[PDB]
Amino acid sequence: TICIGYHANNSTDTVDTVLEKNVTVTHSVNLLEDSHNGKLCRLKGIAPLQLGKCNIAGWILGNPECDSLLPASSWSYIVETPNSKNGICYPGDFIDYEELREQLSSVSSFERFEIFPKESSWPKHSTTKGVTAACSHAGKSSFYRNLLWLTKKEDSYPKLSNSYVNKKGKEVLVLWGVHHPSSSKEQQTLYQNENAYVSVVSSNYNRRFIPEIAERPEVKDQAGRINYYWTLLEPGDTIIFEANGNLVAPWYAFALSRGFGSGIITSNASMHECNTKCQTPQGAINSSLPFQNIHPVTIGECPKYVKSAKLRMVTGLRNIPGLFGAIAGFIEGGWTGMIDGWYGYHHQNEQYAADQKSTQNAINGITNKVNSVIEKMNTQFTAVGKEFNNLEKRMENLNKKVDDGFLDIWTYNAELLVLLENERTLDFHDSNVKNLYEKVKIQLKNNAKEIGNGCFEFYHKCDNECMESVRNGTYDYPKYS
Amino acid sequence: TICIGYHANNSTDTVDTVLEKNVTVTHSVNLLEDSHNGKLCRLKGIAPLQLGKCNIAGWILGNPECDSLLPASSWSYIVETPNSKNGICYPGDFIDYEELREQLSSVSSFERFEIFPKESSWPKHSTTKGVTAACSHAGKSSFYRNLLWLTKKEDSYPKLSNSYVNKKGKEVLVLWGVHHPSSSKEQQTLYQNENAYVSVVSSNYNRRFIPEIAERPEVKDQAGRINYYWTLLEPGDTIIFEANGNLVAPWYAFALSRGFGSGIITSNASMHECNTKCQTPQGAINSSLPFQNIHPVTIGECPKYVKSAKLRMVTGLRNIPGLFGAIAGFIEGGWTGMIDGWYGYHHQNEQYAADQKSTQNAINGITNKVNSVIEKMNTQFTAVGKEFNNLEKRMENLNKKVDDGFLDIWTYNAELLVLLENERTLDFHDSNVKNLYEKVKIQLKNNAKEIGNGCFYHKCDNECMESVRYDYPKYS
Amino acid sequence: SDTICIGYHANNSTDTVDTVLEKNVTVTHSVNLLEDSHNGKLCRLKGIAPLQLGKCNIAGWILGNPECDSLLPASSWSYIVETPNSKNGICYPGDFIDYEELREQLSSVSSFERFEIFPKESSWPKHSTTKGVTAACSHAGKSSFYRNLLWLTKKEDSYPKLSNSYVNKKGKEVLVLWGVHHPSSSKEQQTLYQNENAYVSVVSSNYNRRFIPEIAERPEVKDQAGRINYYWTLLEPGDTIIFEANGNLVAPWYAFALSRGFGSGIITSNASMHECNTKCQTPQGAINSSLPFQNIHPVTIGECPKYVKSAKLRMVTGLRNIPGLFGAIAGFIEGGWTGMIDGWYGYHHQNEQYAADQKSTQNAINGITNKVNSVIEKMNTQFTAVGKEFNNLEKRMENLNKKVDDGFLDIWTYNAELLVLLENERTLDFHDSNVKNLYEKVKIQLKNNAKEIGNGCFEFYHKCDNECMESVRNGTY
Ligand SMILES: *[C@@H]1O[C@H](CO)[C@@H](O[C@@H]2O[C@H](CO)[C@@H](O[C@@H]3O[C@H](CO)[C@@H](O)[C@H](O[C@H]4O[C@H](CO)[C@@H](O)[C@H](O)[C@@H]4O)[C@@H]3O)[C@H](O)[C@H]2NC(C)=O)[C@H](O)[C@H]1NC(C)=O
Ligand SMILES: *[C@@H]1O[C@H](CO)[C@@H](O)[C@H](O)[C@H]1NC(C)=O
Ligand SMILES: *[C@@H]1O[C@H](CO)[C@@H](O)[C@H](O)[C@H]1NC(C)=O
Ligand SMILES: *[C@@H]1O[C@H](CO)[C@@H](O)[C@H](O)[C@H]1NC(C)=O
Ligand SMILES: *[C@@H]1O[C@H](CO)[C@@H](O)[C@H](O)[C@H]1NC(C)=O
Ligand SMILES: *[C@@H]1O[C@H](CO)[C@@H](O)[C@H](O)[C@H]1NC(C)=O
Ligand SMILES: *[C@@H]1O[C@H](CO)[C@@H](O)[C@H](O)[C@H]1NC(C)=O
Ligand SMILES: *[C@@H]1O[C@H](CO)[C@@H](O)[C@H](O)[C@H]1NC(C)=O
Ligand SMILES: *[C@@H]1O[C@H](CO)[C@@H](O)[C@H](O)[C@H]1NC(C)=O
Ligand SMILES: *[C@@H]1O[C@H](CO)[C@@H](O)[C@H](O)[C@H]1NC(C)=O
Ligand SMILES: *[C@@H]1O[C@H](CO)[C@@H](O)[C@H](O)[C@H]1NC(C)=O
Ligand SMILES: [K+]
Ligand code: NA
Repeated sequence: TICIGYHANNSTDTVDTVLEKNVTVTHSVNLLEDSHNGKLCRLKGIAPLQLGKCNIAGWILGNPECDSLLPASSWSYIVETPNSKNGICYPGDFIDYEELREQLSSVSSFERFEIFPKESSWPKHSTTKGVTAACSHAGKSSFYRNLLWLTKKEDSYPKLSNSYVNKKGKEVLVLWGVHHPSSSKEQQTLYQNENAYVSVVSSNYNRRFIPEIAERPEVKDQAGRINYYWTLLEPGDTIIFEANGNLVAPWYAFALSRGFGSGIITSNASMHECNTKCQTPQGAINSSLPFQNIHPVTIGECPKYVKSAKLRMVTGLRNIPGLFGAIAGFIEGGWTGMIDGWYGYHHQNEQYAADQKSTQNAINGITNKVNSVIEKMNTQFTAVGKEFNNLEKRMENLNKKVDDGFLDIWTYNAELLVLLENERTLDFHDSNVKNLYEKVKIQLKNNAKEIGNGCFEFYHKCDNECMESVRNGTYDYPKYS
Repeated sequence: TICIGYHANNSTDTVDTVLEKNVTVTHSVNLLEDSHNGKLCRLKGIAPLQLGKCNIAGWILGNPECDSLLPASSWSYIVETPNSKNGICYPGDFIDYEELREQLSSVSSFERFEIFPKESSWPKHSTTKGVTAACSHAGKSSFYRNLLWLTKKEDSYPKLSNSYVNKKGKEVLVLWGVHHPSSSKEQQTLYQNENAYVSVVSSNYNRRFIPEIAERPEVKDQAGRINYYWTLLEPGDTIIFEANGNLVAPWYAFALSRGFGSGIITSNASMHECNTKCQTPQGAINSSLPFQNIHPVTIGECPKYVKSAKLRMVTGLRNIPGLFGAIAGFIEGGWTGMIDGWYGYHHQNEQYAADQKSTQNAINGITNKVNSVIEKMNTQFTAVGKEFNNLEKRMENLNKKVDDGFLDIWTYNAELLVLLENERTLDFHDSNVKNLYEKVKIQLKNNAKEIGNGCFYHKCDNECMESVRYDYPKYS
Repeated sequence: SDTICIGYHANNSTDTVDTVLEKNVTVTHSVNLLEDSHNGKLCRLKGIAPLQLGKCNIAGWILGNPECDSLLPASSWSYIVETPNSKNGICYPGDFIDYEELREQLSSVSSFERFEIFPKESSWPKHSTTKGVTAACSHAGKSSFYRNLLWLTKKEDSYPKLSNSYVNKKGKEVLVLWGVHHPSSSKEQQTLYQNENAYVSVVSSNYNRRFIPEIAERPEVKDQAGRINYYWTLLEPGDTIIFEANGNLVAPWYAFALSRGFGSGIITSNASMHECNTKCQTPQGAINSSLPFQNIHPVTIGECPKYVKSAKLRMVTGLRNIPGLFGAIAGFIEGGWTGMIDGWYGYHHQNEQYAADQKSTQNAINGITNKVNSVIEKMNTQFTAVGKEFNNLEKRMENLNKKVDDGFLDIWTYNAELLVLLENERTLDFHDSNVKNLYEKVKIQLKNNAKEIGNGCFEFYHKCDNECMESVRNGTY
């Protein structure tokens, strides 16, 4: 008596299918990465720039609270934290701030340099009194490290004129401010001239600022305001500053080097000496799976983020220790006793064997099925959040509509692919067992009684020799009938 | 003679499959909601705010045509109509109007309050002559209810300085205007001083305005212009207004409560005393279907909008009153006489029965298949159109490219899924019938003749026919 | 020794497709879904030629930059072509305010009429109209200027308050351009416009802007320390625009009455114009295809297949070519019959004296015809989709626009490549099914009268001639 049957094991792997959920299967692959090291890591060997208690504004202006960032020159990405609260210390408006954050997100390294050396650039103006209790440091009134708040020298503020020629071979980021006093008494005290102007021109930047005197609510005990400005000076170009008051002059500028794959993320994780190909605000990922459910914000080469809790793909068959009627059908159960293949035979004679041809073709096909569908899935490169000022609610909502829309498409695509192809993987195995069985019934013909549960009760007695004949596809029906 | 066959009924339900269109099937479910009550309803018990003939500007400024909106304090969504034509009655520019619309789209309730009480805040200026024929009410010249057009008092306009401290614990929306007269005679008549300014400053707002005198084409017979401005004053912050002319001063402001799920829609439907979980400009939807084709604009929890006319999913089989060769194959037709199941047996002996095991496993799987794909579809929360001014065409087109891209993908996903899985569901039934038949062929073996159309050498009564549903040797 | 056999088609095809279980599967018949061929040329759309800006860009064309004189008599087009040499824009340095928006507005203009809105010869009697030239806009070795603007200057040391209005009686929206000049010095301001403090005012019923010229020492661009800010507005039909100035006005000279169409746009291409008509135009060349997908270029004009990032989308229709789930094809029926030319599934007889089965074969064609059609319909054609432009303070919006384009393209490429992978398996299964059903159809007829070898052949236990073979194939046995 020869029987035909399929594999069973001690596996608890569950997948879901179109017709049935919580289907226990013999073998499966996880497609969804849910593990991370909970740390900030280097990316391709380059550590990120950690702004800590500072935000982008405080770093680029040189807020005294951020002095430890002053020597930073190259990074792989930028990390803000939940306590990145130090930006502008003196009240005002940072014009096109979010655009500057976008500019700095593709900066891989920069050279901070003294664009107008303090001790020699301003002989006719005071360079020593531009400090405020709003930018305190070490118990004293102080000021930004990258700006120089010029004031009158000996009751005079002559027309100032200073130029810089960009000989760096790179774009130079130039920052300045215009100070808006709270009274004309303050205007006279700081700059002498009551009717001031500031002009900033380059070959592609051209703005004139007229300071406004006004009574304002005090912010950090300050009724004045500084508006902060920035521009990118192209290589070879000149930028010209002219003023008779109220100029918060550039002191340090940045020659920028552009790179690929950087971005600004907000994380509470701590920096460790790890190296990763993929970084999230939650931690680093080490995986080749096509999907992750850890965070939508990613730095590097990452799996696509999806809103799923499980994405298990069946590769083996139903674990029983059907569209084609064999598995869980007329062959009621599986054989844990057969460990060496997915499909096989069981011989019971006087004197368990798995079929290698059918099992190796199934193994080949399922491997191509897993590989071919993961291939259609593409690596997620750097994708981060974006910031918008309080008059850009429509754009902010448009950006959120775009990100949520794609995330819903990819989550639907992923969950539905697995659900529908899991059911086709079980039908594939059921088909393989039904084809192996029928190939044995066309080989024995009249020489055996079909019991109907995958077994052929032999009428004659042939020992092991002809039993391998049945399996090998070399069984001689005439000799025994 | 015992036969194996499948169910048929008087159903005309049609589906489309990958290999054949217009396939009549025994049972199906519609996945596409196309019905609505044609009314505006409450959402979670809260009525919408109906602006009627007014648009957002006329309402929030207090255009005299909108007096009936003045007491409105809480709403679930905002309805403009095709006749929402009353906005600014005196001509000019409403600066960052579309942004204000976006801001108000997330307001669930507000408190309208007098930020500068008219009779006590302006002792040195006139509060009684700032009316215009462009904002007529009751046959007389009038003005906005939330603005106060100050003018000179006794031939002088002293420098004015007024401040408001937000003690409301909420953002306060403050609106004001700057008037730009058409001539210097008009400037002197209204404000005396020829060179005027308006300054409005807070802790995070800081703007100064110089009125501009120019000859302009008349709009509503007005050659002057008013620029309307707004800002959100944070809790605890102070806003200071300073001017020596041309100030349309704030009179009423709004303490705002933010909420989730609101929006502004344009509808011609009328309000009724219904409550709904889902509202569109055409009418409210009461459905659990994953899709609708009624409107892309939705308020609440709604089915996903798709551009399809039909999304019917086959649950039963082909209606005959195959991949596996049985249904519409060697079993050429179905049995209307069998009413109690999808697959069953028919006996003709000397002395119709549905199989419960095979039919209930088909029902269990088909139920899971419909439920499993409807879960993959997630409810649509509030999604409404947006507005852009005439220098934001690129942004407007980008918004339209985004909205169109998503709808083309979803319409494709839904239409293709139903098309492919319909063929797949009918194959499932063909497999169940071919598996039912083969289970019988191996039980009867040589004791019966297989006619080959799904259909006894001995004479076997009713008792033994249920045996199969069979001790072959015992009754051989 | 009389045998009917059941088989399937074979031919000499090298057509190859990919399947979810196997790659490089050679099939008998397949259809390409992916247009990769174009003519390499720019062509008319609906018989209307594009506007080739050539060495000029939108700014230089619309202002009338003298390098662009040859575009002046162009009145209608089907789309606008910039080239990689489209570098002539503003010739006098300055800022073209809201330029990208203006490009976006012209993308929808099908034709326009250029006309003297303020005729030079008669609109400015109290001002000079002949001295507003510069070496920055050189023409023919001489100082010249934009063809559509007029640089008004002082007349005999008098530049009086100027005021001119235009009432749009054209029935279409009118595009009006002007400039405001910002001189380098206080002397330049007096030398050109006399009055020290000047202003420009431009008001319509929906437009109200004022300009105050700013004098500042500036780096020279094209030998000019001054700057001009260029401006534009659309005057609605019946609306009136009014210019008032006391200097610094670069006045509108020619304006444009626009006709809006559908489906135009601006593309960058380096292909040459050729005398051809096309429903579909891309920067690389024109497409003539009914296929649903193309991989030529994402920019298109007209009605085009949808762009995907794919190198091959071939969809099997015929059979596995051998000269499955169901066990017949490449199963117990091991190989195919090149000798059965007129059908997908048929019979072979060995009598004493190949045949296609019409019924099962013509049903499989109808099914396969319907599958490929049903899939092509779900795909919709690409209407005009073009790139957008953004100035240097719109980097976030530029990226957001790219995240959108990149997002959709990835999704449609995934959709097309997964649809063909998965449905190619289903089609091969379908063919293994049709063969098996036919082979079991024959088996149930013969029952006891024939021995089943198991390779699709039935050796009939009686004698069976050409008449009895037709019985088996006809089903009349
Ligand atoms: C748009 O279409 C035109 C049409 O052909 C196309 O033109 C090509 O331009 C390139 C570059 O401008 C040409 O290139 C050269 O070929 C000559 C021989 O004719 C060489 O001598 C040149 O070499 C010199 O210069 C280099 C730069 O310094 C040096 O590195 C080099 O050692 C040489 O000194 C140069 O290779 C080319 O001839 C034409 N034509 C063709 C058919 O290529 C243009 O490129 C297209 N534009 C775009 C943006 O695609
Ligand atoms: C489960 O199977 C693995 C591999 O056969 C074996 O190493 C392990 O001991 C088994 N455990 C149990 C509890 O059966
Ligand atoms: C799923 O099946 C497992 C067997 O692997 C069982 O232990 C578990 O309770 C089941 N859970 C559900 C939710 O069906
Ligand atoms: C971030 O980590 C620090 C370290 O303990 C802790 O003070 C803070 O609560 C954390 N914040 C969040 C949001 O996890
Ligand atoms: C990532 O995981 C693999 C899994 O075996 C491991 O071999 C490899 O060392 C891991 N990489 C890092 C950087 O830890
Ligand atoms: C069709 O059959 C259903 C069975 O539920 C019955 O209710 C209905 O009345 C029938 N149609 C007609 C026209 O009688
Ligand atoms: C669908 O079939 C019915 C009858 O089978 C027919 O009356 C109807 O016209 C068909 N539908 C279409 C759109 O042709
Ligand atoms: C709404 O639908 C529910 C079921 O979801 C139904 O019970 C109820 O009658 C319907 N009511 C209205 C007003 O449509
Ligand atoms: C197959 O034979 C036909 C018959 O002439 C021929 O036209 C065709 O080119 C051949 N196949 C290939 C790939 O050339
Ligand atoms: C694919 O199969 C063809 C036969 O049709 C063969 O010539 C070729 O080398 C194979 N491999 C490819 C195309 O990479
Ligand atoms: C497009 O291709 C068809 C197919 O040969 C051809 O007949 C037609 O002339 C072509 N049309 C153009 C405009 O090239
Ligand atoms: K800002
Ligand atoms: Na506006």
